[PDB]
Amino acid sequence: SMNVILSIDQSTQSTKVFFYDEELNIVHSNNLNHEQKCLKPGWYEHDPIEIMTNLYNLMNEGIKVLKDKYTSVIIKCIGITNQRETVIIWDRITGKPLYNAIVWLDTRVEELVTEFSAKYNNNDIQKKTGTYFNTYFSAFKILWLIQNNPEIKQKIDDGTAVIGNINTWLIFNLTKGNCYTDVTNASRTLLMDINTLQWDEKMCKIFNITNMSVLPEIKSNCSNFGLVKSEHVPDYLNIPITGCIGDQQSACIGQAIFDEGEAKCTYGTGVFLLINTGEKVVYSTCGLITTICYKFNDNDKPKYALEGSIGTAGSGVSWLLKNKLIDDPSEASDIMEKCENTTGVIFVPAFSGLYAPRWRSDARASIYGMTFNTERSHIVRALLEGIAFQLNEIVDSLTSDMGIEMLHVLRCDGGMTKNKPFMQFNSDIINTKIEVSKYKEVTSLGAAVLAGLEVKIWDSLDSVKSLLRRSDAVFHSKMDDKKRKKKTSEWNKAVERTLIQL
Amino acid sequence: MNVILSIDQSTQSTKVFFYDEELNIVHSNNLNHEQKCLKPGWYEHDPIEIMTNLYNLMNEGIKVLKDKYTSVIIKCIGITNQRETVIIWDRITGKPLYNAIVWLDTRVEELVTEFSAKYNNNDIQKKTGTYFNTYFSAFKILWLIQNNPEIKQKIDDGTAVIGNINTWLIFNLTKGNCYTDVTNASRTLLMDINTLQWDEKMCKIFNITNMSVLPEIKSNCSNFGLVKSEHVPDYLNIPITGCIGDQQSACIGQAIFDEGEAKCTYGTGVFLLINTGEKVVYSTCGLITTICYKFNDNDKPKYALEGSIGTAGSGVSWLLKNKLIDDPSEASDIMEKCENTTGVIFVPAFSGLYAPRWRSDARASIYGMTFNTERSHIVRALLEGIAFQLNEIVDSLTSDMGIEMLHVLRCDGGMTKNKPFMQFNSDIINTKIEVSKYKEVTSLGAAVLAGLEVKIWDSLDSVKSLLRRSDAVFHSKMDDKKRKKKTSEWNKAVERTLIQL
Repeated sequence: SMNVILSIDQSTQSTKVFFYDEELNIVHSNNLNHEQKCLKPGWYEHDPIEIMTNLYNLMNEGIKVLKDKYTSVIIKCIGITNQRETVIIWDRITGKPLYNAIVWLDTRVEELVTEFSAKYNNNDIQKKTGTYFNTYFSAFKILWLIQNNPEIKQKIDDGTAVIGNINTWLIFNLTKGNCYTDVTNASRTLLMDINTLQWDEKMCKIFNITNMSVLPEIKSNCSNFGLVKSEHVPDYLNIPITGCIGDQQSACIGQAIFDEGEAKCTYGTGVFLLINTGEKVVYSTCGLITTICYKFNDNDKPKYALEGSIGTAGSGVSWLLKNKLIDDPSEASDIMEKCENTTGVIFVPAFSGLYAPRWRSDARASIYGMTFNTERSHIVRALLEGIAFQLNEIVDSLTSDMGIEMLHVLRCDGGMTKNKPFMQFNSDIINTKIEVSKYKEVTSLGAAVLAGLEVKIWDSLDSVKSLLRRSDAVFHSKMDDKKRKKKTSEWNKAVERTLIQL
Repeated sequence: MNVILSIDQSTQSTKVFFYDEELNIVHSNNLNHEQKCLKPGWYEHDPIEIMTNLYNLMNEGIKVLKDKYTSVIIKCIGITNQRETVIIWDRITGKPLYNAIVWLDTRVEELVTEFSAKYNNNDIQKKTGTYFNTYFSAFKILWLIQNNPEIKQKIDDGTAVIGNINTWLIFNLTKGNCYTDVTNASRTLLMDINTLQWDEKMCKIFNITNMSVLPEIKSNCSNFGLVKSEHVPDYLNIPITGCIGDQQSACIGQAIFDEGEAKCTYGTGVFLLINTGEKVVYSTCGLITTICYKFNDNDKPKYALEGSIGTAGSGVSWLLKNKLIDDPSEASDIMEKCENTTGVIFVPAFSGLYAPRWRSDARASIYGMTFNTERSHIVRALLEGIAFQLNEIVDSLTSDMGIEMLHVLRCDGGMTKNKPFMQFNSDIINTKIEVSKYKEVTSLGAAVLAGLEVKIWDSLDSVKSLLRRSDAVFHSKMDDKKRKKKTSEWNKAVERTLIQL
């Protein structure tokens, strides 16, 4: 008889389910991809019903498998984590989406952001929310929906719509109607006051959200999110949803970066570096976003973070695969062993613009330096190198904002962290010691932690921390400052070529 | 069955055509050879592979004809070839001292920069018809001299032969004749464009200390020798009677004989030539002054201005190698199905930019991609890039010729069958395009030269009617505002590619 924690990670490219035992070993896991719809230049959508169907199927297969291995199974609780910013507006009473999800990676609102940015003081927006206007957060997507679909406008006005991130969507469906979010996801909307942790009336007005009742209640990360009641997942009847957090913040909890100054970097569909700033709100002057790291309980002061976001990483590799430049993602290590340099090819991976720290939504993905000798392999390597170069820019902003000369370690996680030549190149270019987590799925691990803590599986966070801090690999820089400066100059000139106004 | 053998030793393959005396193709076949691109900038061919392929093609074709006809007589052989590509070999043994270094090779970029600084570039243009560049033979010869002491020593002692592909073919087929023709000699950077002789000052600049290693320059219709190679026994004592570089051959095959007439061939590269009559025209807009043809020794040559584009078919081949297209065949459907490029621009500068900008520092670059971009958009961008480059050349040509517009551009090549591609071309270059009826006008040109030399026909005037036949005309369907926009978008991309940072 087996107690387990279900951790759902509804990620950008796929939905993942993880069943953890109470020693935080994975006893079953699986995933299903869902369509990445890119209809037009800059558009990026998901089908919200496809996501739910995939979720239900994965939950049902998982309990079946477990009930096959074990004598009885007890699901103690459910934690939810998710791709952030992605937004769905749906009908409250029926649950019917009024439009597809518009994903974080969508950039159709470039024109709107240019328009609004000229009308508002960017420092005032940043003080309120933690960010300048951008194409990335939910708010301009919501605005676009309201401007382009009068049904949406009408139903926000009359309070018959719900505006939600993916976490809100999942909980609403599982619970048959609860409307909740958590402070980490709310901080990704451009609608929350970053200091007070409440929906901000002024921001709502800017974005034409005329009836704030359509917004879900903002909860702490460990909370009573409700009981599963969906008839699609009958074995899960009355199992409580007890933790909820945005994916990249989830990875902070899974990496145990709980002390001020500790930093992690997750390599996934995008790459996301967060540093814990303790209870102090730190506002960047270098292109980083101020966000909520976590707030476990209602009476806790939140821990804050500075975040550097990169949009093209795994999403780039996926693009390469679709367009036949790579036969399979698994090859990327072998490609980097065999292909020792790119023969000066540079790939500025800007398919959805540049995010942190330059924030140029007018950037597009660009390849430079090719000759007849250039092969697929070199193009693939150059895209991977471009991840590292972008991360280096982020690290430079972070050290400036933090008033430090270096990070002592960067804790890293993700599939790509198993690719030794890639991680070595990252360590070389960012000039930072990198410690790779033992767990790669640290996102799902953080959600299982929060859910378990909420139902007292363990007494305290302190009983799980030594477990969490485990590492299996370390990288140090092996690259000369001469060589590094030369490579970073090459990158910098290719970014200039990509950005110059002509 | 009396036939003319026309050999087209092209960049990517070797083709043989047997023509009857009415210029009908009775048999043809081809074989590819390796495009060796070992390092960035490097582009080589195996000279022995080319010869082996040609002998197999010749032997198979005469087997086919003698299976089909009761008696076969090969009246004569014409040779045409990829230009600029150079091979240095031992005179006695015929052994190559190094691979062919192809016209597309750009390893000499640093030397060209050095020499362009040291010498007066207008003087080089006045002498030879071109500025220093990575394209013509001479820098490649100089690189071999500087990097291979055996080549240096065999030039100095007069035991090597320095030859373009025509010279190489004729040397092997004849067991030793060392000949070139006027058109190929003009592609070396070593010939005086006015006197049509090897220039001692040029040879000095390129460290060619002994001019005896260079072949005799002949007219295009000439006695190039009799076939003697034991590898092609059935061809024993058949005369080789025409020889011309490929792009010039396409001039003959398109009947571009009058002053101001122009053609454009689409192949591995794209090459526009305009006949300037007996006048030598020096460009101020990046075009090269070349010889169009000189049939007999007595004739004043006909000159041309030429705009050369490196990445065309060579670009398609790269796309194919890198899995961005599954077969070349698909370009048309790609362009039908793909009505625009998602705003993507591909500056196809794998070996730098050739005419009219002549920037050896340029590299192939792709701009404007989003997650919506697909292979097909990138393919179509490369193809659009051909047309944008052609437009720049047409602009240079109308300036140099002192005209407002070309009346018509006669086009040939496999790409010219692709209606959406040709229509894009005609839109962007804003020039009427007339497509030749004949698909291998390069080989036709050599067949005409070879057969004229052995007097198969009364005159060139008898064959001209057949040569002029066209089957399609394109005119621009694009409005000036949309043309100006697109050309502005290309120009900004090129500027991004070229800005010195």
